[PDB]
Amino acid sequence: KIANNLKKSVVDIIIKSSLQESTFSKFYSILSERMITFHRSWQTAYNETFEQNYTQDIEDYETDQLRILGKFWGHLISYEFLPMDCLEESCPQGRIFIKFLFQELVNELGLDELQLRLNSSKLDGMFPLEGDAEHIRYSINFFTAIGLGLLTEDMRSRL
Amino acid sequence: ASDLSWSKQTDTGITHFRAGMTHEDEKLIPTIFRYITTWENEFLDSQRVWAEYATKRQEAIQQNRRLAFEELEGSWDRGIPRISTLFQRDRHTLAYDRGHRIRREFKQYSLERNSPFWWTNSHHDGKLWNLNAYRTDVIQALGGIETILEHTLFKGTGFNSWEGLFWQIPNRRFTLWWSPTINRANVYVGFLVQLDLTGIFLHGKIPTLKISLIQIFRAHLWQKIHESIVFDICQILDGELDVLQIESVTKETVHPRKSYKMNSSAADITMESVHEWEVSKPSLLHETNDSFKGLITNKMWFDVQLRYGDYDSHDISRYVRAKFLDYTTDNVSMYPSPTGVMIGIDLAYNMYDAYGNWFNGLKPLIQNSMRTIMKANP
Amino acid sequence: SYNGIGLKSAKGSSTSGHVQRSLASNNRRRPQGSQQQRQQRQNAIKKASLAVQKQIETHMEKREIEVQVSELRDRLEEEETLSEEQIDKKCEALRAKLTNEWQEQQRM
Amino acid sequence: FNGKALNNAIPGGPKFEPLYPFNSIDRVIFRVPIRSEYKVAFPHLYNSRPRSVRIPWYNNPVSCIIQNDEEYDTPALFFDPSLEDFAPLLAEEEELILPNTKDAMSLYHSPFPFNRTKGKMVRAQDVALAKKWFLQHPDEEYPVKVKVSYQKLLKNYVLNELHPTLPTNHNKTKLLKSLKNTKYFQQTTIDWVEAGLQLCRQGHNMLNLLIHRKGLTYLHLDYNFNLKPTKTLTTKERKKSRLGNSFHLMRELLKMMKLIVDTHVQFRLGNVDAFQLADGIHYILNHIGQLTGIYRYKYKVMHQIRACKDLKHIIYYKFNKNLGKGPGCGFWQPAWRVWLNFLRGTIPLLERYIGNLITRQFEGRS
Amino acid sequence: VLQPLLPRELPKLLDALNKISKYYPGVIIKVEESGEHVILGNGELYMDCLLYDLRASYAKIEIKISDPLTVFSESCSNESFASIPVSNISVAAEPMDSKMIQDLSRPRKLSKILRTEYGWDSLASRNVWSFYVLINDTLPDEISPELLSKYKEQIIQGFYWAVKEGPLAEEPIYGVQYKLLSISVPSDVNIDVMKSQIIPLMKKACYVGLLTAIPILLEPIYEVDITVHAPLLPIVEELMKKRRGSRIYKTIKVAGTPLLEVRGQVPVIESAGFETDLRLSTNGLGMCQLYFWHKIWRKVPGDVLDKDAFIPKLKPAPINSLSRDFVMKTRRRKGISTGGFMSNDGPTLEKYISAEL
RNA sequence: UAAGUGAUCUAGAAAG
RNA sequence: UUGCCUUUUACCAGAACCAUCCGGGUGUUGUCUCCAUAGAAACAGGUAAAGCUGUAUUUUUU
Ligand SMILES: O=P(O)(O)O[C@H]1[C@H](OP(=O)(O)O)[C@@H](OP(=O)(O)O)[C@H](OP(=O)(O)O)[C@@H](OP(=O)(O)O)[C@H]1OP(=O)(O)O
Ligand SMILES: [Mg+2]
Repeated sequence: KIANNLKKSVVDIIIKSSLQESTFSKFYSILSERMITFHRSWQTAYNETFEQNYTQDIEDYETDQLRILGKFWGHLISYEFLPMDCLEESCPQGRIFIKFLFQELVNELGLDELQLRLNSSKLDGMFPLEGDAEHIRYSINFFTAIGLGLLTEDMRSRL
Repeated sequence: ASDLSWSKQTDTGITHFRAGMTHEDEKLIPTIFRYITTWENEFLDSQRVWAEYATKRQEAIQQNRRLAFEELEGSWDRGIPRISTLFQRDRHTLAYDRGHRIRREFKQYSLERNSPFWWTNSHHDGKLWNLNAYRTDVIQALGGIETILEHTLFKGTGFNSWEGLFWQIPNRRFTLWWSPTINRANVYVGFLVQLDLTGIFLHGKIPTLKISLIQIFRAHLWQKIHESIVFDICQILDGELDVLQIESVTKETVHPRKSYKMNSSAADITMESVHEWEVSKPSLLHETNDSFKGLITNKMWFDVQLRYGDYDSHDISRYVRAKFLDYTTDNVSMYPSPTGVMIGIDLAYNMYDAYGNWFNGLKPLIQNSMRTIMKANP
Repeated sequence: SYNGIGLKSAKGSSTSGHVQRSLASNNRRRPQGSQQQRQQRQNAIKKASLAVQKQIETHMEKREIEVQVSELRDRLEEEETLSEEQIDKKCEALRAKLTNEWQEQQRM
Repeated sequence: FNGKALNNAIPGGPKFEPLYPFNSIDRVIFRVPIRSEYKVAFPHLYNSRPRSVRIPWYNNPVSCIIQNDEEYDTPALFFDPSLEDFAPLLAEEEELILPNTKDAMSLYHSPFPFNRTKGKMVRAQDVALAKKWFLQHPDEEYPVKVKVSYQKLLKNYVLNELHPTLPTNHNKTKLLKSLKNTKYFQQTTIDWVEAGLQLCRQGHNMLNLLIHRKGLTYLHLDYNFNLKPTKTLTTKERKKSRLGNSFHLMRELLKMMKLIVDTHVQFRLGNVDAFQLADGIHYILNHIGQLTGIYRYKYKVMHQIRACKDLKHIIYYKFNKNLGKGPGCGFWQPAWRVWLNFLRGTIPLLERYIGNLITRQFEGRS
Repeated sequence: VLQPLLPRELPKLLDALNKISKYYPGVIIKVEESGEHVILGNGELYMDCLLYDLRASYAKIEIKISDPLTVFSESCSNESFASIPVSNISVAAEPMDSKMIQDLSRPRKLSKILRTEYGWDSLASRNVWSFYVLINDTLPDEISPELLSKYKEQIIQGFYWAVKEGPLAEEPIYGVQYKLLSISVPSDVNIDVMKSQIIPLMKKACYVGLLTAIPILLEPIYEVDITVHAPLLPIVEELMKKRRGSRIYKTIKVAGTPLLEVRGQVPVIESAGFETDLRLSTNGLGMCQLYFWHKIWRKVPGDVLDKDAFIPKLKPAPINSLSRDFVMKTRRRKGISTGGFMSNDGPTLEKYISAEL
């Protein structure tokens, strides 16, 4: 019966617990799904927690913990968020978290399917079309690190 | 526990949760299943870490170095087999142990104590789990170490701290440890009986516990304790006779029964005064504001009231007060004065307290006395 | 037991046999409404998409003529036409006038 | 009964041990989620494969409008419709309502106890002041334990209803009647306390006589019927002194009796107030388990104990609605009823048991 | 739907059923193709009573029982666009007028006049009718010239078969006209072999018409009667909301008492344990009733002939998915569909004109 | 057109 | 038949059978008690009080 006040806090706690473990668990993912489904407030909480993570908490984690977190988020992303993604400068560990997330997504959905999905969404930070002077190079470069297509296409479009 | 008649036909989403292993005062005991890495995770993880190892091995080759465990730390505890198996004290012996799984399987057919973990071997694969996490989490979850010991007879031993503990005979110890919890005041039907020579009200028989306690108070020990305390009190009074204007400190010799008899009480010490005393209204020891009414006494009495508490009756002050104005205001075992003092010692918790009337400037002496005795009565 | 869902009975089980409804049940109660956008997207993706007609038309046409015939029958049977010749004659007229008009239609 | 017979426990009421040990999902259409409540309502229809199932009632809507106070014959709770020298009958009866008919109407609508203005007596025992609380529904949001208690009570009630124990009629020579017939009994009007005390004395003398007769004088009966050995027992002696479930049960019943009689004595001996007495008696009845190990010897007494507990739970939370917590409730009736019925049950058992025992004491064993 | 628990005791049930029929007049007792017997009760309590009588005092046999299904009835929404014939007969159809429906549920010239009074229908359509149960109009062009159209008694019986066992799931036809448009009778033929052809062929034609008429399934609706204390009025409304398709039409306040004897309408599907549930919720202050004398059928929401259609297996199906679910499920019940996965659809050539072109 | 009402077993004595 | 268990009593709680017991009803006899304690009143009426009926102009009787 937790009130709207601490829902965010609860979610944070859950996340931290997830992090503590050796690896990402279906368990936590399912729990997240259930809570999300339940009430709009919890959806909001999960969102804001996500924001908190990529904003500030993200860069404190280790590659194992961070990876796990990414996986968890990917699982959630594949269904119960919109792919809203506030994402050149910030590549300490956040970018590798992103890598993990993308990997998770691809593994779950599929490559072409994923592309289609993202195409439907806005994707400003991930997939900029307006060139911004050798800035797409960066995103393009990063996505070449993992098995992704359409970067080449984007560059062609941009010249 | 989903709809049993439907569930037989198709898989349901789990709808209704039954209560499994329940309890009154439900402290959420964590399971074990949460603290074991579920297999799929273990296997994806394994694939990752082994891939990493492979890559680093190539790096080592290229660089022409020994790929030490300083570089592979973190992944040490992950994967199948566990990465630890690469650098244990004798791989170059275990290299020649082919057909190991099969041999472990067929221990089944050739032994009495068939091993429960036939399915793996630690030499070959390493610790495939680690339940220190489970231990720690569980203790955190039962209100911590701090709180568990309130259930136990830790308070009875009287250590400086529980942290200073570290450096049908074996289960007797176990029983004695949870004496207070197991012999509990609040209880369903258990009929009350007391062990012989003692005030150890067992709420329904337990054999082992009874055996323990009886051995604990062998040689009439309870009675001895009672008498000892009485003697001490007498000595104290003798010492501080002229300070509190006392004519005579006499011991009213009761039966040996009194020590542990609980339905009644004759007074242990009777206190003949020089002048009339003007004792305060009855109160506890630490109750500071003692009210001096116009009532006077030419004679007080001191009674001890040994008790052996439980996890439920572990306050003494209330009990001693009850005892005081039970035996006074009861027409069996009358004291020479209805005005007097009563001490009671919780032997199970080392929680002294006393209630009753107070001669002026007496209370501090009694408080100090109790403090001393508790610190070190023989 | 309760609604096909409690434990058979608390004896045996070695427990309370207390039976909560889950609160993921609300998620399983409304996953179509919650994840309507999953199917919605899919639906959207495929959301864009003579002889019989001719026969129908023919029926209507012949039917119309037959309505004319019926009307003739009405007029005759009601208002002074006790004979059969009147009926038959009327029918003939309908055929001639009707199929004339419809011949015109055909021509156009 | 229906709930029992189908294991379709109505959640407010009882849940039993089960009476026993096409229709595919592809076929049917789960439009109405078919509830258990229906499965007992129309048992033969909604619940397929019924066995030993009764048919319940079905009923008309009750508009018994009760009056608050200080008036008569008034539409209050409801709305009104759209639109040769002789007097009528019962003339010279100006007042339509008498001063009692306001109440008489109420009385008329009442249930079986007050409904009527004549009856046969029943034994205090035979009146069930408590049955009417738990038979009707639990009021509002009691603690889980009390709800459980309610359910338990209903389970008992249903069982009692279900196995009718038709009393056999031919045996119309009662025990007391039989005794009355002889010379060796006389009768007197004695105060109930006197009867009690005398019976404690009598019982004590009986049990001591029995024990001494057996030979084992080393078992000292305390006057409070709390038996214990005097000396440390030789193994032989110990073996001899393991008195059975008859003697111990007898002792326990006397212990029970000795308690309540003693409390009465205390009350009447100027010690305690009548409220204190009532509370005392109640305490005794609800804690027979905790005051006398009756359960030890005859464990089926747990049912009785459990029943008492349930009653306490029920009573207290109807006794402590606006009133806070504490020990000062009396009201010992229904528990007392329980104990009476337990004694009724056991009187045969103890006549047999102790019968055989004393026979063995006298005649050798077969 | 009854089945005896043991096939060893089947004859007894049959005998028992007969007895029940004799004793309970308001029970249509269709023996379905599978062996699974259908019993149509008036409502719930009556049905229960019937079952009790059967299971206790006549059969004395344990009996598997289906959850309370409802006799649906196939129909149309619009007139049939096509007129595809039948062979080794092209029957069009259209929705009967809603006044005329009611008129039907309770001398050619006279009848014609009556028809023109009901719905102002043409004298051509008035002459050629031979209705039952709905209406068999012999309204092609050649039929007045022809006496092949004559001896339509056999044809009418075939039509009766159609009405009995509809195209969708052997569910009876309701509220539907039947305009004939052609007949495929060759010149030389025996009346036995021709008539025999036309009977099933008539059924086929009817089904085709229904298919082309945008067929809709019709559930029935109980007229409701709920006397409740005024204070417990919104509870009833809430309950109705909880139920599907339930409408509340007038809350006539019963004078001189707190009872608001409110009429309503619960669909016969949604109605099950309605009385009981109401009683429970209302704390036994709501002696409710259900009944069906109006014969007020209505379209189950959602459209028949959909592939994906619905979501749930356990949960009650959505509003717009409902009709399809009812049809497929009922087909399964009646043993028409093949296994789990199947579909109700047209049995005609030309690839269904490439699915409406 | 978007939440949380509710089902809560035991229960101690003898002798071995 | 289950459960606790495991060895029995004692038990868990369901079943089917059966019994025991706490009580109950009437009816008839008899006793015990407390009150009692008359071997004859109507008819003719009167007095007062209780139970029914009564207060012609076409089918009953004007
Ligand atoms: O539920 P039980 O185990 O039978 O115990 C009850 C219960 O105490 P717990 O709730 O602590 O168990 C009652 O407490 P409430 O539920 O009513 O708060 C209390 O009743 P009172 O509050 O009226 O005292 C009563 O105590 P008592 O017997 O003194 O009435 C006590 O029974 P026990 O004392 O036998 O445990
Ligand atoms: Mg043996």
